[PDB]
Amino acid sequence: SMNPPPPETSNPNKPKRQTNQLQYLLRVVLKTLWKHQFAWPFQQPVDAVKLNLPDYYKIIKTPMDMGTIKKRLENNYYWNAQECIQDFNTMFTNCYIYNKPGDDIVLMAEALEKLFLQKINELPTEE
Ligand SMILES: CC(=O)Nc1c(F)cc(C(=O)N[C@H]2CC[C@H](O)CC2)cc1O[C@@H](C)c1ccccc1
Repeated sequence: SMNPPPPETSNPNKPKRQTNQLQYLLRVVLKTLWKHQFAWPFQQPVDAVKLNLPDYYKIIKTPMDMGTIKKRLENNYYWNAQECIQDFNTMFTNCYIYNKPGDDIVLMAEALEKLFLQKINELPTEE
């Protein structure tokens, strides 16, 4: 069994900025989800080897996780808030695509996604 390389968190070629919205996505959104009792399965890329999910990276071709998002935000990797919001939405969607309703991992994704939606609802206007 083999894991793919993780998503890119560094790329000098890539245009990037700090925006007040991306600052909010780190200080408020990432921080809120990261500290949650259900955060731990999402704090690093899915280890399909250790979890014995040999089909995971046959089904999930756009993997994403909060470990990757944390590194992208800390490295100021993003151009805009929408790129980062897409990463969160990819993470949740992947969980729902691979797993089935009522699975513990899905209940955990649903709890995190509720908070995500509550926080992004108050994403500030761009400065
Ligand atoms: C980020 C993510 O989603 N990870 C993750 C996953 F993709 C799949 C499974 C998993 O075992 N799915 C099975 C459900 C039942 C089906 O019949 C067969 C597949 C577990 C996962 O997380 C572990 C740490 C976990 C394990 C237990 C509780 C919470 C998290």
